Amino acid sequence: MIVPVRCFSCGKVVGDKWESYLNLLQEDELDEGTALSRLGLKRYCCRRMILTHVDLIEKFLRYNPLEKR
Amino acid sequence: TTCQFLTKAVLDNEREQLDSPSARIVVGKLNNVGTGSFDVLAKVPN
Amino acid sequence: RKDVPKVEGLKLEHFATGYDAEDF
Amino acid sequence: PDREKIKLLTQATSEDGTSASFQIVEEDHTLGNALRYVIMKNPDVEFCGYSIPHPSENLLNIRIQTYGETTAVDALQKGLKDLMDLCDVVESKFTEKIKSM
Amino acid sequence: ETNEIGVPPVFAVKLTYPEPVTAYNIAELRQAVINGPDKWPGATQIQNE
Amino acid sequence: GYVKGRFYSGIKPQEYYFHCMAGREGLIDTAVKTSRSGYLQRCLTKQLEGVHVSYDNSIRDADGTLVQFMYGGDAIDITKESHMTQFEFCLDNYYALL
Amino acid sequence: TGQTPIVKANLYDDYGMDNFPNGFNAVVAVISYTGYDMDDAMIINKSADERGFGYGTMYKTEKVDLALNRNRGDPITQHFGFGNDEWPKEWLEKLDEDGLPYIGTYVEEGDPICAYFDDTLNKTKIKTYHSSEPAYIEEVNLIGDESNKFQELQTVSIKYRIRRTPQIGDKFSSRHGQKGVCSRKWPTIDMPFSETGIQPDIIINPHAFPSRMTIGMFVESLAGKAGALHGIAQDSTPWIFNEDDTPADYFGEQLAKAGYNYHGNEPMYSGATGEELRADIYVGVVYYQRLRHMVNDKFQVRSTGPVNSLTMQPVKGRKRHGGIRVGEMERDALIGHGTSFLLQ
Amino acid sequence: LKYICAECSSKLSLSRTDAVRCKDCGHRILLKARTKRLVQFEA
Amino acid sequence: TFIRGPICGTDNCPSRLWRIIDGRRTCQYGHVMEGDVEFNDDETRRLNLTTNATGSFQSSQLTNSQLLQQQQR
Amino acid sequence: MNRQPTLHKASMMGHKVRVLPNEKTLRLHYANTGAYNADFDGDEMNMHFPQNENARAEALNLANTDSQYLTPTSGSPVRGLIQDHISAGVWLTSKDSFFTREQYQQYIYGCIRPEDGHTTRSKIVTLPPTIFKPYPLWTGKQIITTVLLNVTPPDMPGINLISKNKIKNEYWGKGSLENEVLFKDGALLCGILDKSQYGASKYGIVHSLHEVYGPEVAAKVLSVLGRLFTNYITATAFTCGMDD
Amino acid sequence: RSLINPGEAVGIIASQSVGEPSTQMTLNTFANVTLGIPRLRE
Amino acid sequence: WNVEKFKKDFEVNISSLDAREANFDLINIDTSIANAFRRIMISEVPSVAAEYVYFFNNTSVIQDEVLAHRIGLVPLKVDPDMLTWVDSNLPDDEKFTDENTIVLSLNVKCTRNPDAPKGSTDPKELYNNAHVYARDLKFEPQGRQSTTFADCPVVPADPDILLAKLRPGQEISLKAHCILGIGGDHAKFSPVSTASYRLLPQINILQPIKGESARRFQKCFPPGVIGIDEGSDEAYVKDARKDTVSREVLRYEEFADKVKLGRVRNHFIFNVESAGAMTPEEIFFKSVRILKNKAEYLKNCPITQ
Ligand SMILES: [Mg+2]
Ligand SMILES: [Zn+2]
Ligand SMILES: [Zn+2]
Ligand SMILES: [Zn+2]
Repeated sequence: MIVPVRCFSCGKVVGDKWESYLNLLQEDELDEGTALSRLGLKRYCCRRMILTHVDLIEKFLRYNPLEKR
Repeated sequence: TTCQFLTKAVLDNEREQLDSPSARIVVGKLNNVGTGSFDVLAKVPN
Repeated sequence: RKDVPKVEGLKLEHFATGYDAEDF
Repeated sequence: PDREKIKLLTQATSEDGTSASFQIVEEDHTLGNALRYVIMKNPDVEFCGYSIPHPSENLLNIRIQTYGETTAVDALQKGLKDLMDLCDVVESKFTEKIKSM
Repeated sequence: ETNEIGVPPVFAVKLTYPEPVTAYNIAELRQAVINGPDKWPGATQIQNE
Repeated sequence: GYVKGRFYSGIKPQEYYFHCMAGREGLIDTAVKTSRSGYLQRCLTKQLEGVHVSYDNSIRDADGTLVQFMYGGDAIDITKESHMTQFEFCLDNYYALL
Repeated sequence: TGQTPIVKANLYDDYGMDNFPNGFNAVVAVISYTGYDMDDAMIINKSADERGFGYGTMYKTEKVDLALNRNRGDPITQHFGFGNDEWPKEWLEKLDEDGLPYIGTYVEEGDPICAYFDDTLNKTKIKTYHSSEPAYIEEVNLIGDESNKFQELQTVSIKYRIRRTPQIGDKFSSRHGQKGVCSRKWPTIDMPFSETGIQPDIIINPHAFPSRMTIGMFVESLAGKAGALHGIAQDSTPWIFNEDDTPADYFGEQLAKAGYNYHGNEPMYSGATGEELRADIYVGVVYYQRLRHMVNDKFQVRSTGPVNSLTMQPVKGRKRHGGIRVGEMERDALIGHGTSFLLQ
Repeated sequence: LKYICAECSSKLSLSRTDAVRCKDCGHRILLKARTKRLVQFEA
Repeated sequence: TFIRGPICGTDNCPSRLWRIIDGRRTCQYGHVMEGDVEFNDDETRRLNLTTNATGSFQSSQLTNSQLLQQQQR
Repeated sequence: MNRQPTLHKASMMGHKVRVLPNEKTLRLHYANTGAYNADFDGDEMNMHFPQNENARAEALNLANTDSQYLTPTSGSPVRGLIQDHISAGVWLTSKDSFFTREQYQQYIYGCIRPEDGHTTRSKIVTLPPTIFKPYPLWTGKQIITTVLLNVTPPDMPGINLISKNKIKNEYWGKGSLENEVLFKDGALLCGILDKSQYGASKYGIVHSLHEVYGPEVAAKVLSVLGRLFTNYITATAFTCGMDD
Repeated sequence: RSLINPGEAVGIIASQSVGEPSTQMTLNTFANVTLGIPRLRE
Repeated sequence: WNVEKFKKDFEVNISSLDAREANFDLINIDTSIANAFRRIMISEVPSVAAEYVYFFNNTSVIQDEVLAHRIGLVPLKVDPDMLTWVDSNLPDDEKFTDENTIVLSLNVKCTRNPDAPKGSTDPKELYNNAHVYARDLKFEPQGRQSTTFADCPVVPADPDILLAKLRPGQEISLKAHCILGIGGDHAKFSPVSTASYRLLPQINILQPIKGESARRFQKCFPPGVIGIDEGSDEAYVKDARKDTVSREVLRYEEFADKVKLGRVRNHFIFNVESAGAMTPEEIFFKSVRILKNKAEYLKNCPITQ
C-alpha cells in the first residue's frame, strides 16, 4: 500500500526516501540506478524496497465517501 | 447387502454367538484377539 | 537469432564495509 | 538476591562435587559460548560445554568436570571473574582509542 | 526425542484425564486444583464421591 | 519425442510441448492410486479380522475353525526373523548376545 | 504491502497486473542450517516478520436481519434501538444508542453486535458475535426497503476485519510450486549474516531441488540480485535464451561487474558460534507470494460437547466443537496392534 | 450527525418511525459514520 | 450471560442455571446438571416450532394471550 | 497419533507428551515421517487420548514407537533419519574432519546431556586424541565412537560389524577403502556413514543395535544422532549452488 | 525367543501387507499376461 | 593463557567515526567474544519506541492496526538512560508514571483548498494537510518532564517518514505512550541499522607473478587491493582490507595454483551503524558494559538445589 518505514532484512529507516526518490527520478531525469545510490542505499536488501515499490494507496484514495464527487 | 443377510438369519432363528471382532463392536463387549484373549483373576487370602 | 543484449554502462555497486565509491 | 537464576542439578553431580552441571535461566549462546571459552582456559577443567535443551523455551545448561584439584563451582566462579576482567580490558582499551583519535 | 510429540498450549488446556485421589498424589492434585482451568498444569473439574 | 535439451540450459518450444504431454500422464496416473487399491484391502480385512494365533501355536479362526496348524510352517515372527540366519554376526558378537 | 517483481515476464505490463500485486521480493538463502527446514518447511526471519512481512487481513460480512419469519403482512414486531426497562448497561460500552455498534470497536466471542428491543416480549434483547476469532468492525450499512415504507430499519450489514499475521503453519510459495509451511520464526541474531550484514528473510532447504528439479528457482535468484544492484528489471519470457547464451553466463556476468561472485555465492558467517561457515552459500532475491489456508482455519479440539440426538455421538463440526472420526480403517489398525483396550 | 448517505455523501440523522432514505437524493442505503471513541491498540 | 431455569435437582442450590460449561448446563455455585447434553443436528413440511434453548424444541407463536391484543388497541 | 489414510498398522502409533509453549501446531520428529508418510506442507494429523489405566498401559507397551522399528511386511526398517542428517554424516565421518579439544567436547555434550535421559555412566567419558603432536586434534570417527560409548550399557562389550554403503571407492581417490564400514568393539575404524546405516535400510548400524541391545537402545541412538547431525550443521552448513 | 506370541492378530497383518504394497502399482501398464491389480483382482 | 597474556596482545584500531556509523577493527580476540558483542547490540541494548497507541478518531483509508504499527517503527531521539524501566506487573494505576513514559500526540484534519490552480495535480497545493509526516508528532510533557527534557526535546530522528495520506473529510487523532525495551522482544527496539563483523581477508601469493599476466592478475580484484611494484615487476598486496572477497581469480585456470585465499581469524572488522537514537560509539560501550553486568549478576546469585 504505502512505503514501509523500516527495511525488512536489515532494519534501516527507509520509509522517508520515497518522495525524494520520485523527485530525483522526475526533475533531474535520472535512471533508477544512480538515483538509489544517491540516497544512500548501498546494500541490496534496503535497495529493493524503494526500487520495486508499488504505491497502491493512490488508487485507494479516490474512493472517498466523505466528499461529494 | 444388509437386508439379505438379515432375512436369511431371521428365517433360521440363528443364535449369534458373538465371536467375530465385528460382532463384539455391535453389542459392545471386549474383543477376543490380543489382550482380550484371557481372564485376569485376583488372589485374595482367607 | 540475436542474443539477449547486454545491459551496457555498469560500475561497481558493492564495496568493502568501510570503503566507498570515490576511493576506487 | 535472586534464587531462580542459576541452580545446580542433583541428577548429574558427584558426591565430593568435582563434576556438576547447572542450569541458568534467560541465557543463550550470548553468555554460554562466552562462558565456555574462558572456563576452558583454566588448566584444571577436563570437560566444559553448554547445550540449550530447546530453542523455544529459555534455559541453558553448563557442564563442568574437573580432575580433583578443586570443585566444579569454584571452577565456574573463576571464569566469571575472568570474564569480568576481560570485558574491562576492551572497555579500557576503547576509551583510549576514542580519546586519542 | 523420537518417541515424543509437541503438544501446543491450546490442546494442553482443553484435554483432561480423570485421575483419582489417593495418598500418593494428594500433594499434586491440590497444586493442580489451585492452578485452575487456565494455567498449565491445572485442572478443570472435580467429581464428588 | 527425443528431447536433447536439459533443465540447465532450457528446452525448445517443440520439446516443451512433448514434455508437458508426458508430465500430464503422470498426474492422471496418480489420480487412480487413491481409490482402486482400497477396496482390495477391505475385502481381505473384513473376512479375516479374527484369524488369531491360539495358545497351541495354531492359527484358529474366531469361531474355533482351524486354518493352519502353525504360523507359516515354523511359528516364526517376521519382526524377529531379520537376524536369525545372519550367522557370522551372532558369532562376531557372541558375548553381547549371551 | 504488495510489491512488483524484479524478474517479470513482458506480459506483466501489457496485461496490467501491477495494479494487483501478489507478493514480496524476499531475500532467500539456500542453506541447510537450522534443522527445522527439512521436508518442505521454511524458516522466516523473526525480525523481518515484525517489520510487517506479508501482513494480511481478512474481511468478512454478516447481515444482521429480522425481516425474516414475518409471515408477509405482520406489524413490525421487533425494532432496533434500546428499550426502557433494565438492561445490563455494559452493552452501552460497545453499542451506540440506536442498537448499532460503534465503528472501530474490538469484538470478541460474547460481545454484542446489535441490541434489538422486542415488543411482544417487552424485553431489551441482544445479538451476539458467534465466531471465536477476535475481529474489529469496519463498516455498518443501513439498508432501506426497496418496496414501500416498512421503515424501522429491518436489514443491517456489518463487516468485520480480522487480523492475519504470519504464524507458524502458514503456507508460502514461490512462483515455481515450491509450496512450503513456515516451521519456526528464527531470531535475527541466530541467522547467518553475510559479509555486508544482510541476514536472510527466508531460508529454504537445498534438498528440495534435486527431486523436483526447479532450475527456474536457481536462475531467478541470480536475476534478482543482479537486478537489484544495477537497478534494472529483467526479462524472463520463455525461449529467449538457448544453448549458446545461457542465463547463468548472462546474469552471472552482471554480477561480476558489480563486484560479487560470478556464481551467485556469498561468504556467510554463522550466527550461533560466530565462525565462518565452510562453503560460500547461495543467496538471491526470489519473488514469493503468501498462500491462504492459514493454520487458524484448521485446528480443532474437543473434550465434551454437543452430541447428536439419535445415536448420542458427537457432531460433524469444527463449528460446533465436534469430534473427529475413528473410521473403519482406524478400527482395523487398532486390532492389528493387538490392543483391544484402545479399541473399546 | 449520525449517518451518511451513500450516493451524495451528505450527513444526516434518523429517528424512530422515520423514513430510511436521504433527504437530498432519496438513496436508500446509509453508512453509519465514525464518531470519537477510545479503542486501544498495541504497536 | 446467564439463563434462568429451575433451582437445581439437589438441595445444594438455589440458582439460575447458567448456560453451558461446554456440553452440559451448570448452576452458579459450580454444580453441573446431572445429566443432560446439548443436542444438535448437523446436515418436507414446515411446522410451527421454535427450538432455541439448548437444541430442544419449543412451542408455537402464541404468547401470553391478551397482552398482544390489549397493547395493540 | 494417527494420520488418514491409515494403510498399515504402524501408522497409528503412541507417543509420549511433551508440552511446548508458544505455538499452535503439533511438533513431530523426522524419524516418524517414514511411518505416517508425512510431508510438512499442510498435512494434518489427529491425536487421541485414552482415559483409563488399561488403555494407557497399552499405548506404551504394545503400540508405541519404540516397538515398531520393522514392518511385518517383509521385515525391513521403517524408522530412520532423513535429508540433512544423511548429508551431514558424509561430511563429519569423512577422513578430512579434524576437531580440536574445544570443538570435540562441545559436539559431545550438546547431544548427550547426562542430567536427563540417557547416559549410562555417571561422568562423560572421552577418548584420547588421534594426533598427539604438534597440535592435538581428534577425528570425526571418534565422535561417533564417543556417542556409542555413552549410550551402550557398560556391562556389555562393544559391537562388531562389517558392512558397506552406497558410495563406491572410486570417488575418493586411488587406494581408498571408504566403502567398507567396520565396527570393532563399538569403535568406527574405517568407512563413512550413509543412508544405508542410519536411514531406513537393512543391516546397518542402528538395525544391529536394535538386535543386540533391544529396541529401547535403538531409538535412543536414533535420537542422539539426530542432535549430533543438527548442531554440526549449524556450525558448518551445507548449500547447493548453481556452479554445482 | 523369536517365536510368535499367542493371541496375536495375524489375520489383520496378512491383509494389511497384501493391500498396502498394492497401492504402489495401480493399472499403470506400458506372453502378454495380466499384470498389476487387475491380475490381483482375479 | 592469562589476562596479562590477553592485555598485551589485544589491540583496537579505529578506522573512521561518524554520528551515524562506525568502522573499527578488533585484533587478537576470540570469536566467542567478538560474536558476543554482536549479539548484544542487536538484541539486548534498550531503546525507546511507542508501544501503545490510543485511537481517539480515525476515518482515514489506512486501517487502524497498520497505522498503529507504522508509528511503532519510528526512531525517537530520546536518550534511553533518561527514562526508567516499566513494570509489567501492576495495573494502570501504577504502570505509567512520569519516569516510565513519554506521551506523543498527533492531530491532523484535511480539507480542500479553494486557491487551487485549475487542472493541477500535486496534493501539496490541491489539499490542506494531505500528507501526514512524522514531524507532526507532538511531544506532550507530563509531570516533572518539563524541567527534565527542557534542553533536548523528543524529535523523531528521521522526520520525513510518511505515516498516512489524507483526502477531504478525513482526520487522524491518537496518542502514543513510548517506553523502554530491548531489541529481543520486538524488532522496533533494536537501536542499530545493522551490526556485523568480517574477518580480514588474507591474500598470499605463492609463485611470483610478473609481466602482462600480473597486469591481468590485478584486475581480478578491487582497484587498490593488489599492486604491482615497479622494478622487480612482481605483484604485491597493497592492502587486503579493501578486499571484497569474491573468488574472481579461481575462475581462471592459469591463476588457480598461484594464490590461496584465507582469513586472519582473529581480526574482526566491526561495522556499526545506528538507527537514530544513540551515537555509534555509545552502543559499543553499552554492549561491553552489559556482558560485564550479565556476568556480575550471575556471580552473586546463590546456587540452590
Ligand atoms: Mg503433504
Ligand atoms: Zn535493507
Ligand atoms: Zn442522498
Ligand atoms: Zn447448582
